[PDB]
Amino acid sequence: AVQKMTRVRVVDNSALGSTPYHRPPRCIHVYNKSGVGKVGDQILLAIRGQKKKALIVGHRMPGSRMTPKFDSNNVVLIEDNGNPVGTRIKIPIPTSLRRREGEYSKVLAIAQNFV
Amino acid sequence: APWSREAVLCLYRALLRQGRELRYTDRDFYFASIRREFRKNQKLENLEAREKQLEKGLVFLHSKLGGLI
Amino acid sequence: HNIIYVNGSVPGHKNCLVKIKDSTLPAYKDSCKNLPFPTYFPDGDEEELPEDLFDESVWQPSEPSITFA
Amino acid sequence: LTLDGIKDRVLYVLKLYDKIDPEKLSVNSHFMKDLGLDSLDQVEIIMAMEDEFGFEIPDIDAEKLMCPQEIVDYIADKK
Amino acid sequence: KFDIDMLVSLLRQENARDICVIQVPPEMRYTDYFVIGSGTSTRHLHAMVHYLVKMYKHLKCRSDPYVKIEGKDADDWLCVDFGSMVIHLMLPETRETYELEKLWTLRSFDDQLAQIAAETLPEDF
Amino acid sequence: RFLSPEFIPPRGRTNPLKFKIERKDMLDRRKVLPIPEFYVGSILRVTTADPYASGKTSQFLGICIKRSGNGLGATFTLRNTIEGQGVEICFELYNPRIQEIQVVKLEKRLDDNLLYLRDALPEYSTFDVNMKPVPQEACQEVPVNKLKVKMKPKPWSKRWERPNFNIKGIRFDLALTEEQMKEAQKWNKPWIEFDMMREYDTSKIEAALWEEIEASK
Amino acid sequence: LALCGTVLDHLVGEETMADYLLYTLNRHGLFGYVQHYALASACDQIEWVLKNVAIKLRKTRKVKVLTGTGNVNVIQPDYAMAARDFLRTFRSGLLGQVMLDRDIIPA
Ligand SMILES: [Mg+2]
Repeated sequence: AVQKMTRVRVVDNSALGSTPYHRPPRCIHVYNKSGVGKVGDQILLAIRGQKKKALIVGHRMPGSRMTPKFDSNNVVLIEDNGNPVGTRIKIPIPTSLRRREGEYSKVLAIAQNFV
Repeated sequence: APWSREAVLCLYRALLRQGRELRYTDRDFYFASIRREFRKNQKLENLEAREKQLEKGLVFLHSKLGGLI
Repeated sequence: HNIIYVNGSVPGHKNCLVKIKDSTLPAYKDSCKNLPFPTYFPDGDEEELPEDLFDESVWQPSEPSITFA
Repeated sequence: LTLDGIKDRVLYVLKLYDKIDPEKLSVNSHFMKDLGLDSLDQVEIIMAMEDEFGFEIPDIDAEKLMCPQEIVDYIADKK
Repeated sequence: KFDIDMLVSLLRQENARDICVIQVPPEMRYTDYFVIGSGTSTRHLHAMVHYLVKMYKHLKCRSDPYVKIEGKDADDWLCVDFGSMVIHLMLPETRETYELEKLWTLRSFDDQLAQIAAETLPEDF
Repeated sequence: RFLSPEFIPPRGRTNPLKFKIERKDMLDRRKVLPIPEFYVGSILRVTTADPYASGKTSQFLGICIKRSGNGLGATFTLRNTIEGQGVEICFELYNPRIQEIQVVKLEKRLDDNLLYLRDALPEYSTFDVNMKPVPQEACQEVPVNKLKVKMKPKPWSKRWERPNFNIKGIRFDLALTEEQMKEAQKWNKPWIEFDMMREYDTSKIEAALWEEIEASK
Repeated sequence: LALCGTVLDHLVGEETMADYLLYTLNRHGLFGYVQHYALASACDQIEWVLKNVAIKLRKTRKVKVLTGTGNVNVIQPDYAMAARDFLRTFRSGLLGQVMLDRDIIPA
């Protein structure tokens, strides 16, 4: 459950998410009518003095049975047009992104591993 | 540098040979793309670097051309 | 055992008496058309009912594992 | 068979190939040195040569041809 | 019916410059087929995406549900996720940047995926 | 005689008939799908069909860290680390889309709950995905793995050193000073283990169930 | 204006201000921050230069880093404290005489 001011991990190969500038990116906004962000929910990110959109692909909060609970809050950086900023994702991504309402096919194309 | 430079030639021959029968994929593009892959990487490499590059190409040959149809 | 399986929660604690009657919602206005109109009489026994009656969507136990084919 | 047919056809298929510039497309045109073609390039020349005539041979001497007349001669004795 | 053969033929008819079809292994659970198609301009991408969607609804799919068109906000990459097939359409420049074909052809030997590395974090001193 | 935990009824005011109805459905599923014997700490491989995909199943391998639930709602959680990312999935035993449950390695651990493995070093949670099952011997007891894991820096998901958790599988000496172990014991509640009204005897209940399960077979 | 001290560095970011200071200081050729702080050949990456100065001042923090397996507190060189001190020496004037408006508005 990502909220405002939560520290999140950029699970991507994009330059902005690299370990330099150790300060973790923090959530500024959750694009939901509730402010709670779950898997598949977009958020606005404070990263390296920039404001960038990100998509939640994993979090530590328990979900419904038969679904993966991760050890970190993961996100992928998204361009304003909606194209992913990074070109590869190596960490496992839950398969539930496929069905839920939204535009997630672009991200799934980038990720080899699904869990 | 490679496991054997003849194996590099053998790998390229098979890839073109396998691509000859592709129908759904754009045969012309596949031939051009393979040329770019071979030229960009293989021109300059070391023993370890070339071995890894050749190994990935070998997987492509034995994996039904990486699922290409 | 005369057990009804009802979706969701019912007011009250376990072992408490409840009142159950056909739904008064407009969508299910006339459902008694295909139900025992006064009531179900075991005395008539036109056809002895199975021990368990199921809804079509319900996946019965002892069925094969659900594969979304 | 048309031995000269192979020469012109080899000359023609090589002429069709666009990457090589037919600055000197003689019957004795070398590939490693005269045309500056690498091991990668010649194989594709084999495919173009093979495609026209129908292959039926391995790379045993296709690599060794190194010139149109040699392959023409090699295509000359295989048919 | 709407099948791989029909889809490629429809793409061919409307002059898709570059077409690649990858049969994803069943072990990978994403989809049966993966298709990538290049297009000259954003106008061309929209037309073919709309054309295929119109044909898909026309071509049976009575039991199968409808498909959303994704990426209309973007000007260079459109992807439609049919049940058994996913088609990603993009302009030339976008294609080389992402290089989707290498990722799905070389499952785990992709060059960019290889460049990425794992880390551990002990104290500085 | 290994009675699966789900069959044991929890104490309360519920009618025993509610359990008979649930058991009949549970046993019917066990006929279609065989649910193997396993304990917390054993490595399991579970095959499940994905609704998102079409007729395409998925396999997950991990160590079982918790068993909970009674009746048809029984669940178990198993953990693993994949490309350096820890993942846990909670599985419903009787979910119809579980194709197979395979006990890759049957073993028991010092504690019946292994949620502290989240705070232990990654090695203790990483398991090879393609590992083949190890042989098991019927004429034996279940092997009790007595490994005591090493914990990472003190900030933990829970205060495992505290007496309530009753953790016996952590190397507390390496991670905690003798004073900290002393300071923890202020939470000890020693009287808990000696008050006889907090103990639920299931020996007779477990006994009667065993023949009933066998009788149906 | 942030470099001049007009803006309270905490609503602009010490790190971002530090990067601009290094960016301007290198362009103007005033490599006087490589002698106050031993930086050898000098650099253009703020993270690298901030690493060295933090070492020179023997400052360390316990910082929560977010990794795949969870959150761990790791002792780290103090980049923020380095940025604050690096700006201070610039403000005192020991890092050289700077005219910011030289480049954009030379007129
Ligand atoms: Mg907590």
